Amino acid sequence: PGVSWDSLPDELLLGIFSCLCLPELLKVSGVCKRWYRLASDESLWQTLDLTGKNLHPDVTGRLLSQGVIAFRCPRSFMDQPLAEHFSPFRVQHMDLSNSVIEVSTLHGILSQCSKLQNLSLEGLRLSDPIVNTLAKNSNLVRLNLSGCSGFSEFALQTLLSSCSRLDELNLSWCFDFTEKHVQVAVAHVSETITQLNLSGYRKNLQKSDLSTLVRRCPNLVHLDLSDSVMLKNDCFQEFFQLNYLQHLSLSRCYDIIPETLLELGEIPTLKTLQVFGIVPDGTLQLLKEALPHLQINCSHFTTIARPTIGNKKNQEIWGIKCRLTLQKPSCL
Amino acid sequence: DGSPNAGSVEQTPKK
Amino acid sequence: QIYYSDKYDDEEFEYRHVMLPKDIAKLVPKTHLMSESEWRNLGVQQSQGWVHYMIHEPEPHILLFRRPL
Amino acid sequence: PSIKLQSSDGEIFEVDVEIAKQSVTIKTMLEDDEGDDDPVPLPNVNAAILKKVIQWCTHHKDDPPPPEDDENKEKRTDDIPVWDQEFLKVDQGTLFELILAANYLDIKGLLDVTCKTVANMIKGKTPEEIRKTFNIKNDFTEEEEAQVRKENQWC
Repeated sequence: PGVSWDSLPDELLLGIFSCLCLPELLKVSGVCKRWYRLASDESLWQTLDLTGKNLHPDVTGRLLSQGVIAFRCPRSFMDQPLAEHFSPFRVQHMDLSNSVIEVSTLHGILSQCSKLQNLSLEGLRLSDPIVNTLAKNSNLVRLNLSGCSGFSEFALQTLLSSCSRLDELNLSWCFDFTEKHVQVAVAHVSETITQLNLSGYRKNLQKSDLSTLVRRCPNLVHLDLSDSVMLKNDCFQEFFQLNYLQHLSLSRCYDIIPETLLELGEIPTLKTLQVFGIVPDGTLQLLKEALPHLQINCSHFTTIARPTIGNKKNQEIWGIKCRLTLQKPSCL
Repeated sequence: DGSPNAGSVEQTPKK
Repeated sequence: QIYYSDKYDDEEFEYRHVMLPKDIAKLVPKTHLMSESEWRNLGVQQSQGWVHYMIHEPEPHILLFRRPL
Repeated sequence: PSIKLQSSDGEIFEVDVEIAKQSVTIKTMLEDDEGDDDPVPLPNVNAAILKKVIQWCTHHKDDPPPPEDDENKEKRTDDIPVWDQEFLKVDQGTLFELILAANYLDIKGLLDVTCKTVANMIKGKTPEEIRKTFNIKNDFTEEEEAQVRKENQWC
């Protein structure tokens, strides 16, 4: 050809590269040095979706170092030691729920993220240093920690004392939690939060902890307290003190007399009251019919600080769809 | 009565 | 008509899988793994310590649980 | 009559001024007849005949993330459903001049359609000859490309 196609303005090469898909974008990196340097551009890499993929730690480290603002990666298997340190990343939204990552590479990766805004570490084992380094963010609007473990009360105190802009916190079902952990959690959670999910602690939850939680934090909208065996019929005064509560979803609180639940119907702001496993048959219909503004026992699962919620096979984490993604098999 | 299974219902039915 | 399978074992872990009826198998989430506060809402009645860890794509109506040993 | 400012690239070509209201450079120079020097006759007459269509291509939607995303690119494999000048089956060189002229005038429609056409044509090709067709002499040595091949061994 008589036309110098290499003599192309970068604004056009980037434009044509924008239409290329992820599995093909690595192929054009080898055409020439000019195309190699422009292949790893910060404009192309802005939404990474490596869901359910086996990645070496160096690969994901380099990809993040290329500049990523959203890194979806549920159920991955990066389980090898880290080798080379990397410049600080810019990951604003992250998702590592139900992964296999070991603590060493988890510390190697999370030690560089200092501009985070959302996080989700559901089911992942942690340690003392990894919770301490999460205090560097201080901008975490949402934090998911359901199923986590491995940290002591001091790390939790540091984490909830440094991050003062939390909006949601799904701190639920951490099995190695004593009364000290729950006490520190209710004491040091910032007053700016609007939703909490301190569920599944049983004897470790006491009426005093609920009292200080409702006194310190006058902003709650969702207060799922599931499997709280020690929440008796006298604890409804604390919920009455709440003025912005909308979805209080108790569960299996066996010390709650079902009839007294009609008292909870006095709260004008209440919308839905999920109550499971304590109200028996016959009385459930009477309670539903005698409370004709509350959608009693309607929603089963929790939408609390969860990245992907729904039933339409959504692929967006907190309202952010991933543009550049590894295509799932759909050919015939 | 009172608590035939409630409170200790957290176990497999074993039927 | 929920049927519970026999527990099997492995290194420091104990596994059990539960099959679901078609009435409540359509309510199972597909984009996340539930917690004990959520699958006890489905009607499952195991003991304490069972955490859902994987979802079988060919048979979504089978729930998998593992407990440390 | 109506304003009919003409282009200028060494010759005179009549274009309706208000009809050609989509061109950024033309619209800017309108407020200042003797512009658009760089574009070659063939690309600018092609731009003129395309710009004869104004209402048929509707307007621009307001949805930044999906519209520019590759997900809608899979929905944009039609390029423009209505004819793309025989689907832009023109030669590589004249397509290059057309895309350069569209970059000069900064028109969104051409910079979208031509770029998507180039992406489609360079999409499925193995790299061995994708530089032969575009005439680039690769600078990589036998070790330089080895590193690149090692890096992209996880797709």
